[PDB]
Amino acid sequence: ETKCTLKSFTVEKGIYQTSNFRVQPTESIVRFPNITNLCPFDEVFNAT
Amino acid sequence: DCTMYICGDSTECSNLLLQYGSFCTQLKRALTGIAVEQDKNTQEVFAQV
Repeated sequence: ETKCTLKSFTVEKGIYQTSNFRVQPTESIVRFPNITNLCPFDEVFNAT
Repeated sequence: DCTMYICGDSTECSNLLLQYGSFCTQLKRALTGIAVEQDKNTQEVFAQV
C-alpha cells in the first residue's frame, strides 16, 4: 500500500501516511411516516 | 483528509472527486512539511548542549 500511494517500487526509511481508516456500518433501520389511523374501507366495500 | 471533508463518506462523490486528480497530493504535502518544520524549530532552539 505504501508503494501504491507513492507511485514507486522503492521506499526509503521513515514514517509515511497511507490511506484512511474507517469502520463499515452494518444493518439498517427504516421508519414509516408517523401516521397510524386506518382508512375505513369496510363501509364502501361492504354496504347493505 | 480530503475524502471525508469534501465528501460525506459517499461513493459517487468519491468517484467524482477522483476526476480532479492531484488536488490533495499537493495539499497533503505542505501540511507535513509544516509539521516537520515545527518539530525542527523546538529542537533547534533548545538542543544546544
